[PDB]
Amino acid sequence: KXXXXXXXXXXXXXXXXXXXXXXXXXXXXXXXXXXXXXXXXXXXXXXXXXXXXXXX
Amino acid sequence: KYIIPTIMLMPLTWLSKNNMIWVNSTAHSLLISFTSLLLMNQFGDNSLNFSLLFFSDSLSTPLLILTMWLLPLMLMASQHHLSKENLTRKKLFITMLISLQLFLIMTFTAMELILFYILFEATLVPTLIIITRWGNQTERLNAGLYFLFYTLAGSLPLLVALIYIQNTVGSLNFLMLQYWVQPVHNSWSNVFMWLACMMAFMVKMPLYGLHLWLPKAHVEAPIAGSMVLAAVLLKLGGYGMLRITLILNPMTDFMAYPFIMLSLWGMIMTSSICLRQTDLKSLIAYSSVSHMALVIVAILIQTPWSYMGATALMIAHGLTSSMLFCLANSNYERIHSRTMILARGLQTLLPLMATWWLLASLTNLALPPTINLIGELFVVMSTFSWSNITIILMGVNMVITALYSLYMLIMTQRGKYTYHINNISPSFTRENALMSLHILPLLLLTLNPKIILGPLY
Repeated sequence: KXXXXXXXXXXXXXXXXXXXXXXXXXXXXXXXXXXXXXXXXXXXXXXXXXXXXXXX
Repeated sequence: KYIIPTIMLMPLTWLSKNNMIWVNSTAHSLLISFTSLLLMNQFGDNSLNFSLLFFSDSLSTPLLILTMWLLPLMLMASQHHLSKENLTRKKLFITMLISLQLFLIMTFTAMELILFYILFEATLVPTLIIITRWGNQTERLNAGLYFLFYTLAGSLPLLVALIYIQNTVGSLNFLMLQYWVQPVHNSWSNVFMWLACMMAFMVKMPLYGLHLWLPKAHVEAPIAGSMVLAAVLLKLGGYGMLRITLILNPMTDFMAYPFIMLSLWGMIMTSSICLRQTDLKSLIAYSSVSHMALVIVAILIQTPWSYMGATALMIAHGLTSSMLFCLANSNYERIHSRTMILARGLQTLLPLMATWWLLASLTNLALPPTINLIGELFVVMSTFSWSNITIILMGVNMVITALYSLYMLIMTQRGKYTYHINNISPSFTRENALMSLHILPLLLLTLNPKIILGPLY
């Protein structure tokens, strides 16, 4: 019969897709990003005049 | 201009040869003291800042000149002592005075409260080493520990006081910036804010309570008598009471009311003990309590007339009490005991020093306008505007002001001296020079006392 086929060595992970079904990419479990990214500004500080301490 | 040449005194004493030392330390200090009067006296309507906030200008402080006046004088009377011991030990305890002079200039000049605090307690460290060593009698440690555990116990509450002000109301810094200060609302939470700023200056300026800090420092003598002049500088070193009461708490005077009453009884009871006492140095030690108690009264009234008498008395007492201690040292170097009754004999054995004894004693009383008449009388005049009752108590004190001076005179004006065989030479050329360098600057203040009292004068 044509039923006989030997594995020989290994599968080596085969990739095949045809049906897909709704694609499905993003679901996971999380609903929200939560507060998003924190506000951070970049401008590079010049010198900053006068120290905070009593002795200057 | 002021700091840097004072710091250069430190390598001066060490680099110079063993035969000299004392000649270089005294002569070079005198020319720096001349230059202090040359520049600091110039001021406009409101005294403008010197430079950046490290050492600033003087607004109502001619008291810096007094520190410069004692800058060589704290070396003249210490000549009799220290000479017996090692040459390295001599250099060490001249440099401890230089370090004292370094920190004492910084306190009066720098118009601050935050950095002023770390110069206020910084004067205590060199004086501690000075007191705990060279003391001829015992209980140096029963006076040395009491020197710190009275002052530091009261002054460490300034860390929780001063920092608390700058965290809420702008910053303390320049004092010329200090007009951000709003009047205190007067509440039970604001009680300990006022007390912490006061209790620090309640110790250095002696009252009736917590006053035992001063007599222990004077009776147990550090070195001869020249270091006792630095102990006079510590009393006037707590001058920040002029600055705190005016700026930090202007509305608060209701809580000052019990503290005036404490200092008012620190005038009769402090004078009464200063009568039957045995030690010659102690009878100056307790008269210095009452004389500086007059200043504390004047500050807490907050009237413009009282600050005139307050600033005058800081300079008045700074050159009269130090003058009296030099006379006490001149008897301590000859008789070798501080007893008043045993050391008895003026004019007969001490012919020219007795006239210096008279001039120093009478200055404690209200003489023709030298400085003490501009000092004491100005406070008494200002107390009547506070309350009418004051002069009934203050007048009794004016009777006992004679009883410090005349009792010190009479108990030495007896020409017996049967037990005493010493004191052959009356006074050395340096010893008579000490007495002149204290009274003659006050005699020059008779002509112009503008540079003796100046808070908006």
